[PDB]
Amino acid sequence: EIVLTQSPGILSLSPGETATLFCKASQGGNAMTWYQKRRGQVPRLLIYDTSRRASGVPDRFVGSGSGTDFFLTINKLDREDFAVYYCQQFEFFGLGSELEVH
Amino acid sequence: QVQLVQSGAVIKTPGSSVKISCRASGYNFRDYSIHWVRLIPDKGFEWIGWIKPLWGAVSYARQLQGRVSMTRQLSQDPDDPDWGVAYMEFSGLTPADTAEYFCVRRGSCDYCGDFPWQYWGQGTVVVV
Amino acid sequence: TFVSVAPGQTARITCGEESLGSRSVIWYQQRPGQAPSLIIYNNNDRPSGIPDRFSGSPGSTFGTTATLTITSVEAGDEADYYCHIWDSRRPTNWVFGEGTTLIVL
Amino acid sequence: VTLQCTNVTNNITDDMRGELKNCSFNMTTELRDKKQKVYSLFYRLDVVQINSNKEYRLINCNTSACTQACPKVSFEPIPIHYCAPAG
Amino acid sequence: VTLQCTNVTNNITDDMRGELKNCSFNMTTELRDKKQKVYSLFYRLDVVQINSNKEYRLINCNTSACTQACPKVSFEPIPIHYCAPAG
Amino acid sequence: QVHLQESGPGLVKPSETLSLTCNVSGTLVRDNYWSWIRQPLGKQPEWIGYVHDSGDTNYNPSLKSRVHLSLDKSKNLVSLRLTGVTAADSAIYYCATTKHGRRIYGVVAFKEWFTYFYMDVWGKGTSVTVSS
Amino acid sequence: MIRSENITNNAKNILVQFNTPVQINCTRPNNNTRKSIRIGPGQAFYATGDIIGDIRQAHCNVSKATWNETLGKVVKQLRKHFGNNTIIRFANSSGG
Ligand SMILES: *[C@@H]1O[C@H](CO)[C@@H](O[C@@H]2O[C@H](CO)[C@@H](O[C@@H]3O[C@H](CO[C@H]4O[C@H](CO[C@H]5O[C@H](CO)[C@@H](O)[C@H](O)[C@@H]5O)[C@@H](O)[C@H](O[C@H]5O[C@H](CO)[C@@H](O)[C@H](O)[C@@H]5O)[C@@H]4O)[C@@H](O)[C@H](O[C@H]4O[C@H](CO)[C@@H](O)[C@H](O)[C@@H]4O[C@H]4O[C@H](CO)[C@@H](O)[C@H](O)[C@@H]4O[C@H]4O[C@H](CO)[C@@H](O)[C@H](O)[C@@H]4O)[C@@H]3O)[C@H](O)[C@H]2NC(C)=O)[C@H](O)[C@H]1NC(C)=O
Ligand SMILES: *[C@@H]1O[C@H](CO)[C@@H](O[C@@H]2O[C@H](CO)[C@@H](O[C@@H]3O[C@H](CO[C@H]4O[C@H](CO)[C@@H](O)[C@H](O)[C@@H]4O)[C@@H](O)[C@H](O[C@H]4O[C@H](CO)[C@@H](O)[C@H](O)[C@@H]4O)[C@@H]3O)[C@H](O)[C@H]2NC(C)=O)[C@H](O)[C@H]1NC(C)=O
Ligand SMILES: *[C@@H]1O[C@H](CO)[C@@H](O[C@@H]2O[C@H](CO)[C@@H](O[C@@H]3O[C@H](CO[C@H]4O[C@H](CO)[C@@H](O)[C@H](O)[C@@H]4O)[C@@H](O)[C@H](O[C@H]4O[C@H](CO)[C@@H](O)[C@H](O)[C@@H]4O)[C@@H]3O)[C@H](O)[C@H]2NC(C)=O)[C@H](O)[C@H]1NC(C)=O
Ligand SMILES: *[C@@H]1O[C@H](CO)[C@@H](O[C@@H]2O[C@H](CO)[C@@H](O[C@@H]3O[C@H](CO[C@H]4O[C@H](CO)[C@@H](O)[C@H](O)[C@@H]4O)[C@@H](O)[C@H](O[C@H]4O[C@H](CO)[C@@H](O)[C@H](O)[C@@H]4O)[C@@H]3O)[C@H](O)[C@H]2NC(C)=O)[C@H](O)[C@H]1NC(C)=O
Ligand SMILES: *[C@@H]1O[C@H](CO)[C@@H](O[C@@H]2O[C@H](CO)[C@@H](O[C@@H]3O[C@H](CO)[C@@H](O)[C@H](O[C@H]4O[C@H](CO)[C@@H](O)[C@H](O)[C@@H]4O)[C@@H]3O)[C@H](O)[C@H]2NC(C)=O)[C@H](O)[C@H]1NC(C)=O
Ligand SMILES: *[C@@H]1O[C@H](CO)[C@@H](O[C@@H]2O[C@H](CO)[C@@H](O[C@@H]3O[C@H](CO)[C@@H](O)[C@H](O[C@H]4O[C@H](CO)[C@@H](O)[C@H](O)[C@@H]4O)[C@@H]3O)[C@H](O)[C@H]2NC(C)=O)[C@H](O)[C@H]1NC(C)=O
Ligand SMILES: *[C@@H]1O[C@H](CO)[C@@H](O[C@@H]2O[C@H](CO)[C@@H](O[C@@H]3O[C@H](CO[C@H]4O[C@H](CO)[C@@H](O)[C@H](O)[C@@H]4O)[C@@H](O)[C@H](O)[C@@H]3O)[C@H](O)[C@H]2NC(C)=O)[C@H](O)[C@H]1NC(C)=O
Ligand SMILES: *[C@@H]1O[C@H](CO)[C@@H](O[C@@H]2O[C@H](CO)[C@@H](O[C@@H]3O[C@H](CO)[C@@H](O)[C@H](O)[C@@H]3O)[C@H](O)[C@H]2NC(C)=O)[C@H](O)[C@H]1NC(C)=O
Ligand SMILES: *[C@@H]1O[C@H](CO)[C@@H](O[C@@H]2O[C@H](CO)[C@@H](O[C@@H]3O[C@H](CO)[C@@H](O)[C@H](O)[C@@H]3O)[C@H](O)[C@H]2NC(C)=O)[C@H](O)[C@H]1NC(C)=O
Ligand SMILES: *[C@@H]1O[C@H](CO)[C@@H](O[C@@H]2O[C@H](CO)[C@@H](O[C@@H]3O[C@H](CO)[C@@H](O)[C@H](O)[C@@H]3O)[C@H](O)[C@H]2NC(C)=O)[C@H](O)[C@H]1NC(C)=O
Ligand SMILES: *[C@@H]1O[C@H](CO)[C@@H](O[C@@H]2O[C@H](CO)[C@@H](O)[C@H](O)[C@H]2NC(C)=O)[C@H](O)[C@H]1NC(C)=O
Ligand SMILES: *[C@@H]1O[C@H](CO)[C@@H](O[C@@H]2O[C@H](CO)[C@@H](O)[C@H](O)[C@H]2NC(C)=O)[C@H](O)[C@H]1NC(C)=O
Ligand SMILES: *[C@@H]1O[C@H](CO)[C@@H](O[C@@H]2O[C@H](CO)[C@@H](O)[C@H](O)[C@H]2NC(C)=O)[C@H](O)[C@H]1NC(C)=O
Repeated sequence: EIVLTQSPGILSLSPGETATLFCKASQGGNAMTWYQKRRGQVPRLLIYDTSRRASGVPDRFVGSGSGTDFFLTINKLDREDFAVYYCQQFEFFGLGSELEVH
Repeated sequence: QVQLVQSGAVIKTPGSSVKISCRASGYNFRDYSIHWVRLIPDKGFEWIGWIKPLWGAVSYARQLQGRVSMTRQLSQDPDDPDWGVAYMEFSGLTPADTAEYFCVRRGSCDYCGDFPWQYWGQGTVVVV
Repeated sequence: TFVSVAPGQTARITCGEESLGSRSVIWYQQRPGQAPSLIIYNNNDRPSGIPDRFSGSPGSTFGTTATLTITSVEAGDEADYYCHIWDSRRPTNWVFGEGTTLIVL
Repeated sequence: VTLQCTNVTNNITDDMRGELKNCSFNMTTELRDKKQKVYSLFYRLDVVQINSNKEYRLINCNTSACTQACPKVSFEPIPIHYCAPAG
Repeated sequence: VTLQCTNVTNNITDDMRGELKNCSFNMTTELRDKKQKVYSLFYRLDVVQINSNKEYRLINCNTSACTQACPKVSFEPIPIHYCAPAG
Repeated sequence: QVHLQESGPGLVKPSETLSLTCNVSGTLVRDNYWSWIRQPLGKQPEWIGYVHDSGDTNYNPSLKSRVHLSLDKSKNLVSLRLTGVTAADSAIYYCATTKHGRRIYGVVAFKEWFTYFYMDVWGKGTSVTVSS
Repeated sequence: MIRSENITNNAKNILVQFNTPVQINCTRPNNNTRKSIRIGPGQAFYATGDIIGDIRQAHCNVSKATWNETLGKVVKQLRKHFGNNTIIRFANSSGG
């Protein structure tokens, strides 16, 4: 089976900035997907098929990468995004990357 | 818009069986393959099941074959072919399965594959 | 119909047909053996001669029965209540509802 | 079908004319041999008095039987941009 | 039409479930005023139990009434050669 | 100050004419609608109806025939006149005053509104039954 | 602006168009229940069910001041084709 690993795990940063999550599949070439989830609510989608965001989400969220290596970039960290962030291909999920107010 | 409704949170007894509905409306139902997923306390995710509803062909993850079934019901009228109802019958409960369950859709996106799930339901917790 | 409530508690007395229009209930209080009296003259408006804790039903919703809520029942509320409805959809009821009586311990 | 029809249960005043006629009738069911007694509300500009007893009929039935709109289809106007062919 | 329906005349064992239901029903005739009592054999994946007495109905009839195949038309696949238009 | 004062013969014969009046205190009969309520013994009461000068004299349609409401503008009293008594009128009878209002539920100028009465005071109650 | 085929012919419709709109609010307050009756196989007839709430008559509303001012503007631009000493009134329709 294909196991994931995310790069920061817990992160405790500042608003207004840019942040690149990195995820690392174990066999490459995949269709990468990104998820933003608030605590105790519905997880909704950010990014399908490694690059392209959905309708009705802000354009500050960009996904990027290729091969076995995938970046999730956020520029201008607004107040909304203190959440957890997941990355996935099909039947697995990441551990959960958290970005925190400090 | 695309809307999913679940049922309310049920506290149960060990060894029993639960039935969680997932009623979907707002879209053309027979395109989209529906999925079912769990969130345990502090375990991250794991995926249960998937169901094509044009004939209801199912499959599972490895640790759930033979204690869970999922059925579906289409619409039998020539005016509204939009709405569908999925049933999750779940038997063989245990303290490990104390979790919340979400039923979920492939969205209508242009760069979708299959497995990028977009629309989610509001979630039901079940504790045994 | 003869709801017996111990004092200090909360009484909820119902009467009449279910609501089919906007409803203008009148509640009457009846001293036993004496004359009747008025207590509630709109849905939830009280006139003088009587204080609060006789909350009438809001008649604005539909498909409901007239509830009159009393809190902190005393021995002076050992009385007979009369519902009297004035609906929009119905004709005028010239006859009141049933004879409901509140007994105090 | 021939209707058996009455007023809706309303406080009638003599000056205001009643806009709702509560008619009930015979109608076939999904099986062709069983039939059901069903009831509906209709507006008085869609029912006529055929000739104590008050039996009624729908207004279109001595012209042509006619068609229900589907509730799938909406009625609000979308814009149409008219456009010219080549030449 | 509401069916009056029984087993086919067969030696029934309890484990094997019977695949044929022999139903008789009312049906119209060529003249609209005379009607005939006729009998047919049906397979049990096409007949459901409506609610001593055992009266049945066809499975499709709370969805849509539907169409007989003509016995002129066959069902075997003829080959189709797909071919390209000009350009 | 208001107090009221009914009257009746009380012990009367069947198929007769029954006439009752009610007294005033302070106010007049011009300023308010008056109302008559009967009540059989241990039962729900029954509103015979209401009265006013200038034609505002709608009756109960239950009785409708044997009743007569009248004022006394000189003596400032109110009076009911019943005829043809049956045993169902064995009742405490009541004079009462009332005040009106406008319960309004829609457009006012399509006559989508109605009135309520409410009887604020009552009289003393007069037990008139009928026997021999 | 008015427009016409021609004004002196009283068969063709003088149609008038103005700049500022008149906002018109129109409503039905009778709360309705849909009810499906199955006619036969799959013929889902729809009817009114029960009327709940309070039964009224449906009605349209327009504001007074915008109506008075827009009628002033159409009588101002309708007087130009007829001479200036012309009394202009409005009725409702006459039959049909
Ligand atoms: C097209 O144009 C037409 C042209 O106007 C528009 O037509 C209007 O449409 C509206 C809505 O369709 C109608 O409103 C309904 O009728 C009445 C109107 O209220 C009037 O009368 C009330 C009673 O008057 C009495 O008391 C006052 C003193 O209190 C006294 O001065 C008067 O002479 C008489 O003695 C007045 O209270 C009321 O004032 C209200 O509104 C004022 C301005 O908005 C505001 O200043 C006030 O403070 C007060 O809020 C006004 O004079 C409404 O009362 C009525 O609302 C009833 O019905 C709905 C439906 O069920 C319900 O939800 C409401 O709650 C309310 O029901 C109350 O009625 C009883 C009153 O006693 C009471 O017994 C009920 O139990 C219920 O009371 C509830 O609320 C109170 C308040 O919290 C609470 O104490 C109770 O416990 C209970 O919870 C409707 O809104 C208009 O009449 C109509 N015509 C006119 C001329 O305006 C049309 O809308 C246009 N179309 C469109 C699409 O826009
Ligand atoms: C389009 O909309 C307009 C208004 O929005 C309507 O115009 C009004 O229509 C009414 C009729 O619908 C006109 O007539 C008036 O009706 C009153 C109703 O009273 C009835 O009930 C009593 C007792 O039940 C009967 O006695 C009575 O005959 C009626 O059956 C009448 O009472 C009015 O009478 C007037 O004159 C008599 C004496 O002549 C007086 O005693 C009255 O007090 C009153 O003054 C009256 O006839 C009304 O006039 C119309 N308005 C205008 C301005 O003309 C349209 O009808 C409507 N059209 C359509 C097709 O919808
Ligand atoms: C697709 O095709 C396969 C095979 O081609 C089918 O698989 C078999 O299906 C049968 C059921 O149809 C399975 O069950 C077996 O049925 C026996 C029938 O006995 C009946 O009658 C007696 C008396 O009337 C009753 O007591 C009994 O309960 C039944 O009502 C059972 O007797 C069998 O029982 C077994 O276990 C008991 C104890 O547990 C023993 O006493 C018996 O001797 C026997 O060992 C049995 O249950 C059968 O198991 C299926 N085969 C396999 C390999 O699993 C599919 O059903 C079919 N599917 C479809 C959709 O068509
Ligand atoms: C248009 O015209 C149709 C006629 O075709 C009207 O339909 C009937 O309306 C009346 C009035 O509501 C209905 O009568 C009521 O039935 C209630 C339930 O009865 C049904 O269920 C029992 C089984 O529980 C059956 O036996 C019965 O036959 C019905 O199928 C009763 O509860 C009502 O009683 C009332 O009084 C008692 C007194 O104690 C109260 O406690 C109750 O709460 C209740 O208020 C009453 O008897 C009748 O059922 C309707 N028929 C159908 C077929 O629906 C429509 O009402 C009319 N349209 C409109 C808009 O009014
Ligand atoms: C369905 O099948 C497979 C497996 O899930 C998957 O196909 C993969 O496609 C990519 C490109 O089409 C293959 O990637 C190649 O692999 C080497 C590994 O060293 C890399 O150098 C490259 O991958 C990246 O490079 C591209 C540019 O060349 C980038 O644009 C792109 O983002 C790639 O990430 C090289 O292209 C990959 O090997 C296959 N996988 C297999 C097993 O062959 C396909 O995407 C699947 N589709 C869905 C929807 O899941
Ligand atoms: C249901 O609708 C009925 C329709 O008749 C309605 O009954 C009428 O109610 C009004 C007020 O509740 C009664 O009062 C009238 O109101 C005007 C207002 O000024 C007076 O001028 C009236 O006097 C005339 O009308 C009488 C009608 O018979 C005449 O007898 C009288 O001599 C005058 O001509 C009068 O005071 C009205 O009388 C009744 N009508 C009847 C027949 O009862 C009822 O109130 C509505 N009920 C509900 C619950 O909505
Ligand atoms: C048109 O007619 C068809 C047959 O006449 C209908 O098809 C049937 O539809 C039902 C669903 O409505 C299917 O399921 C049955 O449902 C009942 C009720 O289920 C209850 O029991 C479970 C048990 O735990 C409970 O959990 C539920 O909450 C319910 O309370 C069962 O008792 C039956 O055994 C059966 O499961 C039928 O399978 C299906 N039959 C066929 C032959 O297709 C169809 O729905 C009709 N369509 C319309 C629009 O009316
Ligand atoms: C719906 O269908 C039923 C079934 O046909 C209708 O009931 C039938 O109505 C006829 C009226 O054309 C009744 O005939 C009359 O019966 C009375 C005695 O009740 C008799 O005195 C008259 O001379 C006349 O023949 C017939 O009896 C009745 N069927 C039954 C079994 O009683 C019904 O009218 C239809 N409509 C509604 C709203 O139910
Ligand atoms: C084919 O059509 C015929 C003609 O309608 C059907 O026969 C009729 O069936 C009804 C059942 O709905 C019979 O009513 C019952 O009669 C018994 C007495 O026999 C009575 O006790 C019951 O209360 C009930 O009313 C009816 O009598 C019968 N017609 C005649 C003339 O006897 C028949 O059911 C249809 N199907 C088949 C398979 O023949
Ligand atoms: C256009 O406006 C005129 C001016 O008011 C309307 O004329 C009036 O219309 C009403 C309704 O027809 C007439 O009332 C009468 O009501 C009784 C009640 O049943 C009816 O039996 C009478 O035959 C008559 O309809 C009113 O007299 C009449 N006024 C005049 C002077 O003729 C006219 O109806 C309006 N046009 C439309 C289509 O509404
Ligand atoms: C029931 O509706 C009928 C009409 O469908 C009403 O009957 C008559 O209606 C006209 C109105 O054009 C009145 O002028 C008549 O006086 C009405 N006749 C009677 C006998 O009332 C009728 O009012 C409605 N209500 C009832 C209880 O029958
Ligand atoms: C006739 O057919 C019916 C069913 O259509 C049979 O009835 C029952 O069938 C089930 C099988 O699912 C058996 O388990 C029951 O024991 C049957 N009941 C009875 C009373 O036999 C029935 O066997 C058939 N034959 C007859 C003679 O009725
Ligand atoms: C038609 O309806 C709209 C809203 O349904 C009305 O707009 C409101 O008007 C009042 C009166 O000034 C304002 O207080 C509100 O803020 C307005 N709301 C909105 C959303 O615009 C409008 O007035 C109605 N038309 C008429 C002629 O009354």
